[PDB]
Amino acid sequence: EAHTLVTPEGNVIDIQGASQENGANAIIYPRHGGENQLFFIDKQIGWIISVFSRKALTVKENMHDIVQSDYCSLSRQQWIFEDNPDGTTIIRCYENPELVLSVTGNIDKVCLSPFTREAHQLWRIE
Amino acid sequence: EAHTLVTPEGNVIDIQGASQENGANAIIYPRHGGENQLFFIDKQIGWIISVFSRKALTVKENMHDIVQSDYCSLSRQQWIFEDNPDGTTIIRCYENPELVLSVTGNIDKVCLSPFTREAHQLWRIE
Repeated sequence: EAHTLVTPEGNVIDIQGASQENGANAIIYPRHGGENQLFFIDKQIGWIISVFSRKALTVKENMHDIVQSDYCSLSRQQWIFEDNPDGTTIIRCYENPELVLSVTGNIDKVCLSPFTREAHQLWRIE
Repeated sequence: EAHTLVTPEGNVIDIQGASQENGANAIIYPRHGGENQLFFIDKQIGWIISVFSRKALTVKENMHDIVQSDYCSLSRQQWIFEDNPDGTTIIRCYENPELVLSVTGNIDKVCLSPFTREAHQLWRIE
């Protein structure tokens, strides 16, 4: 079933432009419930797949930028989900689990950053 | 969400040995309901993924043998589902849609075969 990934402010991860193309950015955007803000999650595989494009959230080779791309079982496309008692989830890069799904300074783009329990590193998966 | 793929004789596609490894064979086996006889199907992307191993049904480069393997967005890992009025389904290889999921001579193993509407090319997805 499809999930939305929600920041503390109530905005959500969003595939920019509702693109179906490889390399499209994962951004932060106001909630509208469209399929480019919905994701399938498989904890056994570790993947996070855009419902609209069927492409996987992918860490680029620089280990910071996040895009969607065709899934090819890369460690940079696999995630470890660490649940917290308050219902949030830390989403850790399988290749380097110190690095977790985070947001940029503007809080408008998803990126990878070292875990400091910063507020926007604690995602709500609904 | 999990499906069984059933032959006319009532047997099912089965990942041999309940293996979790790349290269394990897709065989025909009597139904026992275990997870190595269950598959996720995403018609949008086209894959068929073993519930137990989370690996994708894959046509080998020889365009005949069917194994499970890590999904890599290969056309040999994508399928076209053609439904018939009788409730059966022809499962066509995206890379070469004349070739369809079929059974070997002694009803032993899954393979690809040119579509002729032979009885074992008509699957019941349950």
